[PDB]
Amino acid sequence: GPLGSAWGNLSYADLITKAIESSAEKRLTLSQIYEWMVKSVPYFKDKGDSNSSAGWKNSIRHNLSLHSKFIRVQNEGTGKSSWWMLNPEGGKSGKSPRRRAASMDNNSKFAKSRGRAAK
Repeated sequence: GPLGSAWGNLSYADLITKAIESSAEKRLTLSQIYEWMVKSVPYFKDKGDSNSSAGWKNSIRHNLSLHSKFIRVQNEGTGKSSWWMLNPEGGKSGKSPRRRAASMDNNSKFAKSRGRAAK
């Protein structure tokens, strides 16, 4: 029959869900879900334009607002970016791997000051 590659057609809800599942914490903020789609789906990568973002981001927010499987967690303090995750009882648990991150460097060596060059 037809189709022999890819996932066929994953809905917005499925992609949002996969982003959350892909996270080690099983929860993601809206910005993280956006980044996951840009890196995971070439369609959303191509549509990553600033103006296109209007419909891009609104559709995710609409799907999240259905709340059938999506739940929302407050954050530890800087709660402007709430967490979005899957209902845990409304699913099964799993574990996503982790990897190394961060680095450290420095671009300074001396201070700059001058004065008292007189008697």
